[PDB]
Amino acid sequence: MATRTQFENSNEIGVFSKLTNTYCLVAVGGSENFYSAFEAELGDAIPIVHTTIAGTRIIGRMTAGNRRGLLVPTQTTDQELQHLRNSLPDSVKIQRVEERLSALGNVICCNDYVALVHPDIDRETEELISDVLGVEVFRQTISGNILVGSYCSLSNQGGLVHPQTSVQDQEELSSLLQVPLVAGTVNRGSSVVGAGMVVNDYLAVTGLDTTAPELSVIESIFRLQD
Amino acid sequence: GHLGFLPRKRAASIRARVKAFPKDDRSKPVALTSFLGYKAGMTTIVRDLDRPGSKFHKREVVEAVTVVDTPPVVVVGVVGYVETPRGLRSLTTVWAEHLSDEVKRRFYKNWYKSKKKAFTKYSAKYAQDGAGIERELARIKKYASVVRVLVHTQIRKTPLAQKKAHLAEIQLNGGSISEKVDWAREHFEKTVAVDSVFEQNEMIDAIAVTKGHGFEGQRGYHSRTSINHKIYRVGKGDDEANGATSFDRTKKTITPMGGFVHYGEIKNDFIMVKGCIPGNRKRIVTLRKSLYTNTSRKALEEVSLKWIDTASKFGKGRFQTPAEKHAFMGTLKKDL
RNA sequence: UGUACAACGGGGUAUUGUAAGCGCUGAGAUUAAGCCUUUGUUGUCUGAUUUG
RNA sequence: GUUACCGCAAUAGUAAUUGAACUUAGUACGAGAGGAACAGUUCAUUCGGAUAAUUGGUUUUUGCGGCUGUCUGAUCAGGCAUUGCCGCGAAGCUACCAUCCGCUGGAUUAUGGCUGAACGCCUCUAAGUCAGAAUCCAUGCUAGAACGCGGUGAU
Repeated sequence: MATRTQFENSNEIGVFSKLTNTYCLVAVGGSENFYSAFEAELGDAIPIVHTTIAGTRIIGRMTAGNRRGLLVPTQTTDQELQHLRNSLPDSVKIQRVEERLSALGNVICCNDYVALVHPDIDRETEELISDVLGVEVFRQTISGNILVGSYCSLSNQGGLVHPQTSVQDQEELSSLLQVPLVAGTVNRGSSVVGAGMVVNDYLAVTGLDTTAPELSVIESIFRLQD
Repeated sequence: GHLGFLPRKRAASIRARVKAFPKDDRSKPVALTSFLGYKAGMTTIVRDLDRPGSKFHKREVVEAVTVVDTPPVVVVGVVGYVETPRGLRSLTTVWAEHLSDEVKRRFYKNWYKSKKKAFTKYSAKYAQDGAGIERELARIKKYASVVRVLVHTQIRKTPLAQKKAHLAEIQLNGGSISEKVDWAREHFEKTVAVDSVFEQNEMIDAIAVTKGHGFEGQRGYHSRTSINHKIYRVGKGDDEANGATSFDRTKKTITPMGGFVHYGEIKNDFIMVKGCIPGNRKRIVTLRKSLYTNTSRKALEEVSLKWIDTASKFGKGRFQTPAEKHAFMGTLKKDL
């Protein structure tokens, strides 16, 4: 059940795809085949229907959401909000982000339990994550790297970051999320590891060009297997 | 440029002519093989569409379009054409034994000075115990492989009043010529709307002469031919909220506030189509449907509007409806 | 001898950027001469030439 | 012959043209990295035909404000300053500087053959043959003989 899926042109999968325990959302790129492939592993438990960002292609790094809520920026139309209101349920509350800041998925890196906010942005998304994400809200700069939603990823059983993580930052975040970490790579050293990967409890996804040691890292830390 | 179009000089006709027809079929209903509009106005429409795999798929899109004023048209007479190893040939023109005023006006270049004695022999003589068209029409029944039908507009029902109505013919795609000929025989002294004629997502053609400019060969004023124009909206001239979309749901007359540029409003249906419809404005244009079976994922699609432009485009187009216009203006100088 | 025409005005869009003058006023001037609808007003309605 | 309208089609001209992008696809095959296509799709190259709404320009709208040398008593109003400059501009006219749109079947050559002598073996060929070209011709487009022609309307 280790998922290597090459998105033909783009090596970053999760820029067009985003998932938590409550859904599966993938963009309109290339066909319905990529869309429906998650069934024979996941199933229809977390539904999947294509949706976009105001028509623009990359849906993954747009929004901040996890199993308790979904949170959408200004840049979407009211109509894609209709769509996320049409098939997608109300038990995951989708609430709009009104501010100048577009990219939530390039900021907010969360899972079922722990969330974050970029320390540079002020309190709005911070506590509104208590309204929408409703999970633990706090801040960290990992090496002050831009896009605090870039290098990071989480799960119930751990998280994944890249080897550039310092011991202050490693042990720091390990303590934050209350589960172990393994700093690792994905897709053969994604220059941002966490922008192309998506993850949930038992599943974490990457490309056909992903190397096996990266996948023994990822699975063997989170035990994606059974 | 192309040597396709030679020689250089002007199109001798103000109304163009129809140089093709869809072949025919014997097993169909009797069908009206073509129709001619009046292009009135240019505009721009926003919408979205279903085009799987294209980069515009399920994605809101904006493009300009053309509107064409389309009066529902009235039919008088039929002529069957025999086929001969030279070309076709007519047999006899027939009519409705009552004609409107304007088609009478087609037969006089000077109407006021004339005696209006035109039809009395033909249209009067048919008043009788019958046989008037009997012999000739049954002759069409026997002979005349292909059949065409006289068609002429009502221009008193258009805001541009020249009082004079054009003539044209259109074929019939039915079969077993009896229910062809009888068809229009039933349709003598009748009109035929655009309802049963076309419907949306159908590619057709509308072409005509183009914008006479002047002499420096002579540039323009040719009837060119541009096929593949997808009708976005088949109008209805009695339809309130002319521009009512699958989205907008507000009342707007497709004729803007204060009217079109050089037009009063729209009394009859219309066709909105993408792209360009040749000519200059105020024009009478020709409509020929596909000439063949084009079927493909490209032509089988379905249009979904967002918003139609009712704004008054003289100067910069700004508001839409005078109710909303007067809510945003609020009270002017003397208003309220 | 009419939704005939033509014009004023009723009006409708829109150009225009606050007008002589005691804030008044996104008001003013123009507006088909290649914009529009004209319940009203005023006015016109048949000359010469040839052909069949 | 008159006048009118609706036609016909002798003939003559023709032109839609190049690229990658999904799918097939990391299939197919190879030691390995790669690696296509038929089409089922998508947008572009380009040429030109449309159209000038929209984005830009363009006003003898000489339509409209700031104003400036002087002429106009103040005012106003204009005038010259060769269309008075900043600014605004309908409209007209423009732009791969905007958008649309841009034919479907035959006959063929090399090629591969079927059948079968010539030649008691064969052979695509000698008779006859089945597919097939950015071609030729039709299909579609543009005109329409000013001594090419049909239909009917009036006396």
